[PDB]
Amino acid sequence: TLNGGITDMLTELANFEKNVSQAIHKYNAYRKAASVIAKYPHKIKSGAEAKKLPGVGTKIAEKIDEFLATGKLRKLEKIRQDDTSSSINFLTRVSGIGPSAARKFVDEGIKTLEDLRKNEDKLNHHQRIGLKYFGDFEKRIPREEMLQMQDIVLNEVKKVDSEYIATVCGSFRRGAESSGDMDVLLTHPSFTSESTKQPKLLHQVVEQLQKVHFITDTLSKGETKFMGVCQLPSKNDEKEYPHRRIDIRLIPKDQYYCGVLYFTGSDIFNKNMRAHALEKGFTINEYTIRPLGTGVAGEPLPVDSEKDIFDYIQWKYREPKDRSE
DNA sequence: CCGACAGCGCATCAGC
DNA sequence: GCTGATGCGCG
DNA sequence: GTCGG
Ligand SMILES: [Mg+2]
Ligand SMILES: [Mg+2]
Repeated sequence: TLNGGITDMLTELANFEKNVSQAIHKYNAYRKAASVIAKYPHKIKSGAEAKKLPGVGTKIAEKIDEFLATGKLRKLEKIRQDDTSSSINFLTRVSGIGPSAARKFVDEGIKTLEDLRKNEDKLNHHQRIGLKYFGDFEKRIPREEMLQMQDIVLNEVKKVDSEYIATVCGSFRRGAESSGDMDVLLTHPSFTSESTKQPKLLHQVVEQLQKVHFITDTLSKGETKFMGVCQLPSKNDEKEYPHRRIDIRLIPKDQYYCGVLYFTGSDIFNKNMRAHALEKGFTINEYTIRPLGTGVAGEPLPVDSEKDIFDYIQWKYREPKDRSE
């Protein structure tokens, strides 16, 4: 964090554009600049220096000059003073409340944590759970807790069917000392790109984790994606652990490597990599990498490892720990 | 200049 | 009921 | 907001 002040500024601007302006490309532009600067191994002395980096243009360079000179940004000072913008930004911190819902709520005079709490009947299911655990979902998860959680999930999955493979991805797989949530990539040989030889593959696993009181709430749930809440058990007389977000993704077994590449991230790494794929004439999703013809995706290319995907787009392989962008 | 910017699962809603 | 659009979320 | 062509 040699350039922590700058990257914080850019992230705050990114969030303003996403939550308030609803200008998603400006949001992505700011997050790309923040990311490229985050990994720059020198303490930035000027906007001109920063503009040399890809993703940092004239506008951001000027803001960097203002920040370096004064230690702040007037544009952000104003955004902070603005009540509507401040309220909208806050409400979007609740899982399930996006830019649209946030603005609608502020319109109806619902703009604080207290307001949400007394207008629970105006929230959908996801939003109600997000509100319920607002504080807990703010907290990071120490890797030590992530390991305990992995143990529980892997063992319980094995108890349902020894043929399941569960893999913890996200920041955890990238080696992070703390994670925002737990991401689990699930496979079973009965579910491939060719056929689904049995139903409820995800359900069975979700049910088992609920049975042992690990999964506590469900935000959303389909045939291949679960989004919910979980909690480590605590010992006698011990304060309870915070509730944690958990995502579970069931991926066709023969598409494991594209799946694990996707779920490992980071999000910015994925966007950079998929963008590069397009430049190289390929399209990548969590299932396949395909060639682009007219500009139409052709058939899935053969993939036997994460590295095969990197090879297709002519990138040297990067270990998970080097994908934290 | 200006087109493009990654890709997709689940929930909700409008329109039929 | 279904379809398509839109919101929100995941990396 | 930034970039490539
Ligand atoms: Mg995560
Ligand atoms: Mg997650």
